[PDB]
Amino acid sequence: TSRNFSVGREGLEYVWGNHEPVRVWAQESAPGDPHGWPHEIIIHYYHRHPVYTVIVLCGVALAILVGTASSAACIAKARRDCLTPYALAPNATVPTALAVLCCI
Amino acid sequence: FEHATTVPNVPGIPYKALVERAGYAPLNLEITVVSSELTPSTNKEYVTCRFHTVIPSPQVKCCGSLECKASSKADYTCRVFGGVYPFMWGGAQCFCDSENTQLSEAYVEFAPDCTIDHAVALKVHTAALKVGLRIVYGNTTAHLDTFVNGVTPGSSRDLKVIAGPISAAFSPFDHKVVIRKGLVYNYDFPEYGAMKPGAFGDIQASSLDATDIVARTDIRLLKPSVKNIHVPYTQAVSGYEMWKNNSGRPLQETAPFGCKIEVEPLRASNCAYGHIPISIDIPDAAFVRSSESPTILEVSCTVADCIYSADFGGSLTLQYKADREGHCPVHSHSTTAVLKEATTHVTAVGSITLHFSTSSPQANFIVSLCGKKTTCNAECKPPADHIIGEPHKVDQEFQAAVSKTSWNWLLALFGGASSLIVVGLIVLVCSSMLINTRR
Repeated sequence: TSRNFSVGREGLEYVWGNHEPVRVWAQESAPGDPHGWPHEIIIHYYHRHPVYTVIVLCGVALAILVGTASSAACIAKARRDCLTPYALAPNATVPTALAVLCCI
Repeated sequence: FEHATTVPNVPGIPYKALVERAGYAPLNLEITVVSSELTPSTNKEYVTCRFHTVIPSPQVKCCGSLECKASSKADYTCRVFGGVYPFMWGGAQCFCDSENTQLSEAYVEFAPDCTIDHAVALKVHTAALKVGLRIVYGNTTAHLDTFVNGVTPGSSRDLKVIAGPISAAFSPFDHKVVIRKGLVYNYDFPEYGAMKPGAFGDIQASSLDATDIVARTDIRLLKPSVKNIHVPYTQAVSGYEMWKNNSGRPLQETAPFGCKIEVEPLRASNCAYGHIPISIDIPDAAFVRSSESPTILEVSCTVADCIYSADFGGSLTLQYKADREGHCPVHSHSTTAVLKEATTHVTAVGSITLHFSTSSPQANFIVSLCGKKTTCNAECKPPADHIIGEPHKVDQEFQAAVSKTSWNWLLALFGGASSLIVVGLIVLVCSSMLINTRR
């Protein structure tokens, strides 16, 4: 027959019949490349440590999301501040730099 | 000069350090935990084995009267039966066939084969850890057995060392243990005097030869039925045999941290857990002044194909120019890299190769040669082999186990959000200032 035994970094020890104990330790030989493209890096560090990897990826996602949201809110508030005085007044001879910057 | 460090309690893996005095050449200091012994203090509660149910020969007084007396035997049982009229070989052993009283008697003792086949019940206490250490400093090596408690010192003829306490206390033995032909079990045997039939410890004694044997086997005699002389009884099974059948695996195959349980005395050997804080009073004669050691005028490091594995994966080369021929001690100042060598011969000009084991994706660590440092920078690939037959000699860290490419990507992505928030705040502030100016 055949028996599968998971071996961690701390290691494993097995005795088969009357033979002496045999000890084996697991490597960090995950499939991927820490110094390659991002997909390889995430594959490597997810196979090594799935929970920690998922945590850092979700943290990065939250960071980019809140950064984009804050930037959007700030540009919208700047548009409000620099436009509402002119929208309440006639003949808004606006230098188009502000609008062209903050319309998109 | 006294040097204090915190070694990892892992047998067979050298731990290296470089003790640096104010005005003496740096000295190597390498420590190995050759063996350890986590031994508790045990007291014998009792011994037990299969009981031999000895049945004294019955007696008959068959028109008198007999009363059951009390004895001091183990599980002594006595009864008085009436009309029996026993036959032996002639068909009659009695006169006054009625009122025929007979005394049934039975008790238990230790079986003749119990001097080998027996179990001993012990209660353990706080375990004391003792380590055999090999310490080499400079050129001198010393072996010493020291108690890991923080007070008791180890001494080798000029060298004093004090170790302990262990960072995290641990003991594989529960409060109550049983030993049986060198096999130890963490079984909750009954306390002495509280025998129960059909379970372990049903028969107890202070020793194999002890005459104060006490037992409770639920032996009960029965009234004889057939005419011929005999004594019938029924008794529970041997609790020792039942425990043997349901003993389960011993602690030799169940102790965590992979450590060998040995007997006479009870102990656990070569048992890796925690860290040992060790301070060594290095003798003054060991050190030599820096004026005698060969200072290296310059040196440059280049790392060869490196690999972060348990064994000595990577290799590097120091190209050096010095002023004299000597015996420089080499060290790695990073906690995530350990060299193979400790002292290397050095010439006026040349190059020397050093092997090393690292647990980080990149070799970005400092190497010291006769004190002077060099920043070895390189990248290490993942190991090819999945399993090895050797323990990892370097612990894994968090900030050092992430590759510098991944660090750069994460830093850029986080700095994007940081840049976005700061530009938002500054544009808001400048808009506020401008509207204030033009209000």
